[PDB]
Amino acid sequence: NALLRYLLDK
Amino acid sequence: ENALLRYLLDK
Amino acid sequence: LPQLTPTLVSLLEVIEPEVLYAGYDSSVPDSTWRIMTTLNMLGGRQVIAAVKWAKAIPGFRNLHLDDQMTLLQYSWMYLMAFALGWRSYRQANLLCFAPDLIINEQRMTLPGMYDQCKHMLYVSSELHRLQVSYEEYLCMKTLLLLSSVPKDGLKSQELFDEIRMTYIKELGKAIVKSQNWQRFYQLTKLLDSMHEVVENLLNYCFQTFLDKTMSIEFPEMLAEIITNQIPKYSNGNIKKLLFHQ
Amino acid sequence: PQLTPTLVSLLEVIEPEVLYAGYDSSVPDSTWRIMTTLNMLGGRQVIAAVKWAKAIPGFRNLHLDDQMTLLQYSWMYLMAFALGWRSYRQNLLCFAPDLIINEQRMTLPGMYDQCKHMLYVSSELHRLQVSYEEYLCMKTLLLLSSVPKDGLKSQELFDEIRMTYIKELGKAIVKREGNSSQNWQRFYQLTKLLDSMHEVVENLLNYCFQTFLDKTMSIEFPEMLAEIITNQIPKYSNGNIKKLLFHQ
Ligand SMILES: CCN(C[C@@](O)(CNC(=O)c1cnn(-c2ccc(F)cc2)c1N)C(F)(F)F)C(=O)c1c(Cl)cccc1Cl
Ligand SMILES: CCN(C[C@@](O)(CNC(=O)c1cnn(-c2ccc(F)cc2)c1N)C(F)(F)F)C(=O)c1c(Cl)cccc1Cl
Repeated sequence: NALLRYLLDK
Repeated sequence: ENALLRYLLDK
Repeated sequence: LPQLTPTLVSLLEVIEPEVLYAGYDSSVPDSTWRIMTTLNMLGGRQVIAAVKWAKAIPGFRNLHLDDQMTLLQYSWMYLMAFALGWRSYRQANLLCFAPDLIINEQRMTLPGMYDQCKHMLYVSSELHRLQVSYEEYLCMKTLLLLSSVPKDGLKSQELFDEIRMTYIKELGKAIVKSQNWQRFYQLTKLLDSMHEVVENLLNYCFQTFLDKTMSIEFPEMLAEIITNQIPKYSNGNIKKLLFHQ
Repeated sequence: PQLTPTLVSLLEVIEPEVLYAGYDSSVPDSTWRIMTTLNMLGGRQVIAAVKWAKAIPGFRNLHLDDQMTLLQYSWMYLMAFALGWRSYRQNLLCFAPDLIINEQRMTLPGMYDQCKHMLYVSSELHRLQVSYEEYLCMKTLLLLSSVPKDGLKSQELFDEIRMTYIKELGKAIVKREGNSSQNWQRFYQLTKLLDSMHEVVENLLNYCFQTFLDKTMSIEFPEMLAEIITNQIPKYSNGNIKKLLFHQ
């Protein structure tokens, strides 16, 4: 789920 | 005298 | 004067995602395979854009990061179907996935196309039946982001409850823009119906995803969200919020 | 929190995308080639600024001729200030990610006599360590920095919008993370910079104009831009412009 996590936590 | 700007402004 | 005091709906406009193209080669024949694959790629890019959208929604960033992920995971396809519904509504019974990928009669009749497109179609004709305005649309789409929560609750469940009521109220102001209460019932009835719509959409999407006999490419973003989701549906740990019981 | 959206946060979402100049690193540089590539990108930035101005709360509510007059007066103020910001956030003029005026390019014939005005904007932003929200409010104010001597048609509503953004700026200053004993002093410094933009732009325009008029240079200006430039050269010598000052 890292890219979603990445995209959100940006 | 600036149709483009007017065009762009008026939606 | 009243603008210098900007509304919540007015911001929702600003942040409304651009139209993307599918880059579909119109000079090769169609097949269900090619369209599904091109729609997966387009969709991946739509979901990524939905994330940029959600984060710009006043209140969303304040939710716990885990909640934000949960809500995008639960609702991406509510957002896809609703935005597509709107797009299509705005121009006969065709699904306008993109200016260069419109699902017409011929396309509809392709093997396995209608059995999903009809659900998108249902969203489209409802918007048209109700002559939903753009501002009701904006408020409604934001409410779809907030239409589902874990049965056990979100971590910022209190702030979620607030934000959600805020936008229920925002929708009410949009409607007012005497049969106001009657319209509110109609629009919120549409919101509720989106659960069954998406329930179907996801079955025919997940099924396609799990089938090995169907060499079909999903982009990683989506594949991820899809894998992490299949179980939660089997488990039914998803509480679907209803305006009408 | 603030589910009730602030003006400055709206200014943030309408901020225009970064545009590429499509400048070919492989062919050697020439002042002529940069001037042209920059004219092309510039014409497009001005078009962007229109899309921006219209999204600014209150602006669309002015008379249409008002709206035109203000973009006509302020385009280069906005170009110069936005470049300053970009460059600051980056010692180079970052016209585009693929078109940065570096030391080498800076020294090209007839190039420093323009960029040094841009550089001053960049240097001032940096010296005052201007924050983002301050920058946003300040840029809007630059849209509203100049009005016809005889006045605007919606002169009354303009005054309200402008006072509104002056306050919005005050809020950004206060909201800034520092020491509050400096607030009124900072507001003084920031409007002092806004004020200095008039001199800057006057120079930028004197060298952009004469370059436009130079029959012996063969530099291409896009149409959007050629219109505004031709329409402005008259007024800019006709002195029919009230340049609004914070400090007389
Ligand atoms: C398996 C194919 N597909 C999945 C999917 O590609 C469908 N895509 C969309 O629903 C989609 C793509 N762009 N937009 C969109 C268009 C306009 C807009 F404003 C916003 C969004 C969609 N709504 C995926 F992966 F994205 F979900 C299916 O659901 C499917 C199809 Cl299309 C046909 C037959 C069977 C299935 Cl499972
Ligand atoms: C004659 C060349 N030129 C005119 C001009 O091209 C200058 N362009 C800009 O100032 C410009 C272009 N993009 N941006 C920009 C970059 C980043 C950003 F965030 C916002 C905007 C500018 N500030 C024209 F016409 F567009 F104004 C000159 O002024 C000139 C130059 Cl660049 C060198 C030498 C002489 C002149 Cl007259």
